Amino acid sequence: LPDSVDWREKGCVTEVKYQGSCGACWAFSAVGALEAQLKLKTGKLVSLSAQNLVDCSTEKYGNKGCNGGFMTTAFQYIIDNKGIDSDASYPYKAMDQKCQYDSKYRAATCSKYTELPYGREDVLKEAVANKGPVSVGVDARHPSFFLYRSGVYYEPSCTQNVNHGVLVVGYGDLNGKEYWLVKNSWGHNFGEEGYIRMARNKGNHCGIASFPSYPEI
Ligand SMILES: CN1CCC(C#N)(NC(=O)[C@H](CC2CCCCC2)NC(=O)N2CCOCC2)CC1
Repeated sequence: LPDSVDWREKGCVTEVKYQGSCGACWAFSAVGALEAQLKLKTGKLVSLSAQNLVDCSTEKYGNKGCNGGFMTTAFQYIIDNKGIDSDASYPYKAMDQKCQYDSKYRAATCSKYTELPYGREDVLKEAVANKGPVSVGVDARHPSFFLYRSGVYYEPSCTQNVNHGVLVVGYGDLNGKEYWLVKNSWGHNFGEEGYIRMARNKGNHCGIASFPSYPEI
């Protein structure tokens, strides 16, 4: 496997989004993963509608809109729905709204999704290198997470009790510290222009490899 990977260099990652006061991290994680696959398949980079997931992938998928959701069930909704609209056609409002999906605005489809084995960072590395960005959950509740600015994030108080859905778009090594390149959805003001490098191969730090999954088209 390559020593390092960064899907941004392959034009497979869209601009960092700002979820605001709506707990839609799961939706942004899911669309980010599908966006890479869409780019890989069609050659076109297109932001997908996180709002579409918030408003439509709901109760039936065990999701709660602005109150939380799952990337895997969001993927299944896209499969069941036979599509997901573009962000431009169905903009993000950081609120729970009535489902307004319209296939006339469909920008991607999903045929299946895969959940990686729990806590295996080597398997996660293989997937990020060979398949594309991977949706994951991390423990982002520690004060240090919000204040991250640079370097490689390592928090002794971190746990494998994850609460925040984000996207791994790469991995590598910085000054002797291996890391996972993570795309957050708290806008460009957070961390390194919206990204955070989180410790890799450090005992599944913050649960980053606890619940990984990626869709396919
Ligand atoms: C509790 N609050 C809700 C929104 C948030 C995001 N944004 N997190 C979530 O949506 C997380 C993401 C999930 C990804 C997969 C591994 C486990 C975590 N989910 C989540 O909080 N719920 C609670 C409601 O029932 C559905 C799941 C931040 C924390």
